[PDB]
Amino acid sequence: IYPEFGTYPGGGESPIIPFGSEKNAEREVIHGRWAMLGVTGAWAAENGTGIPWFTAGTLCTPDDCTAVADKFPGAVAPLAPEGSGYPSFWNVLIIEIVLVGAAEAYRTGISDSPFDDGLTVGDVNPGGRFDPLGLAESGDLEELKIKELKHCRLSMFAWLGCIFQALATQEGPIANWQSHVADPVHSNVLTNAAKGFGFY
Amino acid sequence: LAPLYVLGNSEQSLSYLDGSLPGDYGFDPLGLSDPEGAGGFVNPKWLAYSELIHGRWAMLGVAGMVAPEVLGGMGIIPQETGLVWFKAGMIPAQGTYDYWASPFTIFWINAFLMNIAELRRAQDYWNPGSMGKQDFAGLEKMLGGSGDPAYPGGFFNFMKQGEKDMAAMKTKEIKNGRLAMMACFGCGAQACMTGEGPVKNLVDHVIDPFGHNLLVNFSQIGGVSPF
Amino acid sequence: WSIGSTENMIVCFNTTAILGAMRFGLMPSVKKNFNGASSHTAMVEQANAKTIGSRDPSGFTAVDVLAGGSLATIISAGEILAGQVPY
Amino acid sequence: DLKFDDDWKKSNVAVHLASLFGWVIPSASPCPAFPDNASLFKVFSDRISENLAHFPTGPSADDPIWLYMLTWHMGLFACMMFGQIGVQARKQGYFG
Ligand code: CLA
Ligand SMILES: CC(/C=C/C=C(C)/C=C/[C@@]12O[C@]1(C)C[C@@H](O)CC2(C)C)=C\C=C\C=C(C)\C=C\C=C(C)\C=C\[C@@]12O[C@]1(C)C[C@@H](O)CC2(C)C
Ligand SMILES: CC1=C[C@H](O)CC(C)(C)[C@H]1/C=C/C(C)=C/C=C/C(C)=C/C=C/C=C(C)/C=C/C=C(\C)CCC1=C(C)C[C@H](O)CC1(C)C
Ligand SMILES: CC1=C[C@H](O)CC(C)(C)[C@H]1/C=C/C(C)=C/C=C/C(C)=C/C=C/C=C(C)/C=C/C=C(\C)CCC1=C(C)C[C@H](O)CC1(C)C
Ligand SMILES: CC1=C(/C=C/C(C)=C/C=C/C(C)=C/C=C/C=C(C)/C=C/C=C(C)/C=C/C2=C(C)CCCC2(C)C)C(C)(C)CCC1
Repeated sequence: IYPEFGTYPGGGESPIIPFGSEKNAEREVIHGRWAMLGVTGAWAAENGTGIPWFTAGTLCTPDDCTAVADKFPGAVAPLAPEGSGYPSFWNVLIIEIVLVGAAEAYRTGISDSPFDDGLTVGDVNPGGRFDPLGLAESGDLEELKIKELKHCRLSMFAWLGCIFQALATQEGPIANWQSHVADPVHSNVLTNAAKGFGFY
Repeated sequence: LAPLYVLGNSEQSLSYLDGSLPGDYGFDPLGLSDPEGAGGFVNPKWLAYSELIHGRWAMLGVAGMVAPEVLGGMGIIPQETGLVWFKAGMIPAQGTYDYWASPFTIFWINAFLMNIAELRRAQDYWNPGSMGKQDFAGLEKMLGGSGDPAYPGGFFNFMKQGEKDMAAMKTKEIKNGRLAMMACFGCGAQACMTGEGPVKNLVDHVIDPFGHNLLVNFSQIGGVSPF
Repeated sequence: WSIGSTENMIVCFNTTAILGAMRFGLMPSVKKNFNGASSHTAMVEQANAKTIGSRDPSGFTAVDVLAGGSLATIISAGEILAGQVPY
Repeated sequence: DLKFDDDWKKSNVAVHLASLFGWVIPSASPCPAFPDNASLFKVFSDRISENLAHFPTGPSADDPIWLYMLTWHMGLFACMMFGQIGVQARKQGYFG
C-alpha cells in the first residue's frame, strides 16, 4: 500500500517514470537495503565519534589505517594493537572485497550457491537461510515487505540528503541536524543558500 | 482477554477459573485456587472471601491515608488533626496525637470492638444463616446475611444501591479493592523510603517527576529519620 | 550512573539480547528448552509449559521475561563488577 | 558379548594430542595474575629450569614449583579425562 505517494512494484505504476525493466524492482530494494545500512552507519558513526561519514572515507589509507583502532563508542579494546600499523589498509580492504565479492557472487549466482536448499538467485528476500528468526513466517511478511520497501525508499532519500548536505554545508548530517533542531528558523537549506553554501 | 491478564492464566488456572466469580480474569499463575487438593486456608472460597475483605480494608485504609493529609493541607480539618497516616498515633516513636483517651486505651477499645464484629463475620462465613437466629440485642433481624458471606444483603446494603446492575457493581468493587491494596502497599512502601506522607510524595512526583521518583529516592532513603 | 552511561548500556544490551534470544528460540525458554531433548544442538517444545498463557505471537511468557531479566542482570553484574575489584 | 574387550582403553592419538596441547596452549597464555603477565606454564617451566640446574638437590619445601605443578597437572589431567570422555561419548550414542 502507498497512501503517501506512488505505489509498489506489484501493483500500479509511477507516473514520474515508467517501470521499464522489471529488474529495477530488485535493484531498487537492494539499493534501499544498502542505503539503510549506509544512512544508519553515517548516523551512528557521527553519533559516537563525531566525524562525518564522507570525511570518514579516509578512516583508513595505505599509509594510515591503524588510526581506526579503538574508534568505536565504548569499544572494549582497540581494533588492533595501537601504533603497530598491522591493521594496514591493504589488509582490511583485501579482506573486505573478498567477503563482499563472495557474498555478492553467491547472491547473484556468479560463482555458485554454497547452501543446498532453494535460495533462488534473483529474489529480494528468499528467507530460507536469511530468515533465522522466523519473523516472516511469524506473520505480516507481506506487510513487512511494504514496510521494508517504504523504509528502503525513505533511507535512499535520506542518503541522497546526507550527500547533498555534505556538498553544501560541509559539516556532517548530525551536526546539521543539531543546528536545525537548536534554531530551526535560521538553520535550513535556504539560509545556507543565503550564506551561499560556502561557494558563493 | 486483555494484556496483563493473560500473564497468569494457564491450563491449571483456566481449568477452575470459569469467570462467574466477581472480577475473575484468570490471573492465577500459582496453583493456590485449585479446588482439588484444597484444604486449610488455601481453599478457593477462603481466598476469594479474603481477597474481598482485604480489598475493602485497603479501600478504607487508603481513604484514611489520603483524607486527613489532604484536608489538613487545604485546611478543611485542623492541622494538628490532619497528620500523615504513619504519624497519627500508629507508631508513637514516629508520632502521636493527644486523643480523648490514651492510645493504648483506644487500642483496647477498638480491639474488642473489632473482636465482636469480626467473629460475627466469621460465623457468617462458616455458618451462613446462623447470624440472624440468636438474640443479639434485637439486632439479628438485620444481620441474617444472604448465604454469600462476601455479600450480606441485610443492614449493610441499607441504601439498596447497585441493584439494577449488581454483577457489574460486584466487579467494580473487586477491581477497586485490588487497586486499593496496591495503593496501600505503595503508601507504606514510599512511607518507608521517602519518609513523607503519600500525598506529598504524589505532588512531589507531579512537580518534578525526574527528581522525586524511586531511583532518585535511593540516595535519600530516610528523608529525616525520627529515630 | 545515568542514562547512556556504560553500565546502563551494558545492562540494557544484555537484557535486550537475552530476551531476543529466548524469544526466537536461540536460548532455552519456558516453552522451548532442553528438557526431554535429544542433543546439544536442538531444543524441543515443552508440552507441560505449552500454552501457559501469553498474548505474544511466539508464545513469550512473563516467566520468560523474568528469567531473561534475571539472567541479564546477573551477567551485567559480573561484567560491570569486573574492573571494580581493588587488587 | 560378555567377554572382556581388550580394546577397553580405546587409546586415540588425536585425543592424546588434543588434550595435551589444548591444555598447554591455554596454560601458556598470558595470565595477568602472575608477574609480568606470565603464564602458568611459563612460571612452571621457569621453576623447572631453576631446579634442574641443581639436578640431585630437590626443590625446597617452600619453592613455588609444587603449587605450579599441582595447578598445572590438575588442568592437564582434567583435559585428558574429559577429552577421552567426550570423544568416546560422541563416538557412542551418549550425545547424538
Ligand atoms: C577441562 C576440559 C574439558 C571439559 C570440561 C570439556 C567439556 C565438554 N566436552 Mg570435551 N573435550 C576436551 C576437554 C574438555 N571438554 C578435550 C581436550 C577434547 C579433545 C580430546 C574434547 C573433546 C570433546 C568431544 C568430541 C565432545 C566434547 C563434549 C563436551 C561437552 C559434553 C560433556 C562432557 O563430556 O564433559 C562434562 C563437562 C561438563 C562441563 C559437565 C559439568 C562438569 C563439572 C562442572 C565439573 C568439572 C570441573 C571442571 C572441568 C574443572 C576442572 C579442573 C579440576 C582442577 C577440577 C562439555 C562441554 C561433547 C559436546 O557435546 O560438546 C559439543 C562432544 O561431543 N568434548
Ligand atoms: C498489596 C496487598 C496484597 C497483594 C497480593 C498480591 C500482589 C498477590 C498476587 C497473587 O495472588 C495473585 C493475585 C495471583 C497469584 O497466583 C500470584 C500472586 C502473585 C501470589 C495487600 C494490601 C493490603 C492493604 C491493606 C489491608 C490496608 C490496610 C489499611 C488499614 C486497615 C488502615 C490503616 C490505618 O489505620 C492505620 C493503621 C493508621 C491510620 O492513621 C491510617 C490508616 C491507613 C487509616
Ligand atoms: C556507512 C557509512 C559510513 C562511513 O563513515 C562512510 C561510508 C561511505 C562507508 C558509508 C557507507 C555508504 C553506503 C553503503 C551507501 C549506500 C548507498 C545507496 C545504495 C544509496 C542509494 C541511493 C539511491 C538514490 C540516489 C536513488 C535516487 C532516485 C530518485 C531520487 C528517484 C526516485 C523515483 C522513482 C524511480 C519513481 C518515483 O515515482 C519518482 C522518483 C523519480 C522520485
Ligand atoms: C532479515 C531478517 C531475518 C530475521 O529472521 C529477523 C530479522 C528481524 C533479524 C531480519 C533482519 C533485519 C535487519 C537487519 C534490519 C535492518 C534495519 C536497519 C539497519 C534499518 C535502518 C533504518 C534507517 C532509516 C530508514 C534511516 C532514516 C533516516 C532519516 C530519516 C534521516 C534523517 C537525517 C537526515 C538525512 C539529515 C540530518 O542532518 C541527519 C539525519 C540522520 C537525522
Ligand atoms: C518489544 C515489545 C514490548 C516491549 C518489551 C520490553 C522492552 C520488555 C522488557 C522486559 C524487561 C526489561 C524485563 C526486566 C526484567 C528484570 C528482572 C526480572 C531483573 C531481575 C534481577 C535480579 C533477579 C537480581 C538479582 C541480584 C540482585 C538483587 C543483587 C545481587 C546480584 C543479582 C544480579 C544476582 C511491548 C511490551 C511494549 C509490546 C510487545 C513487544
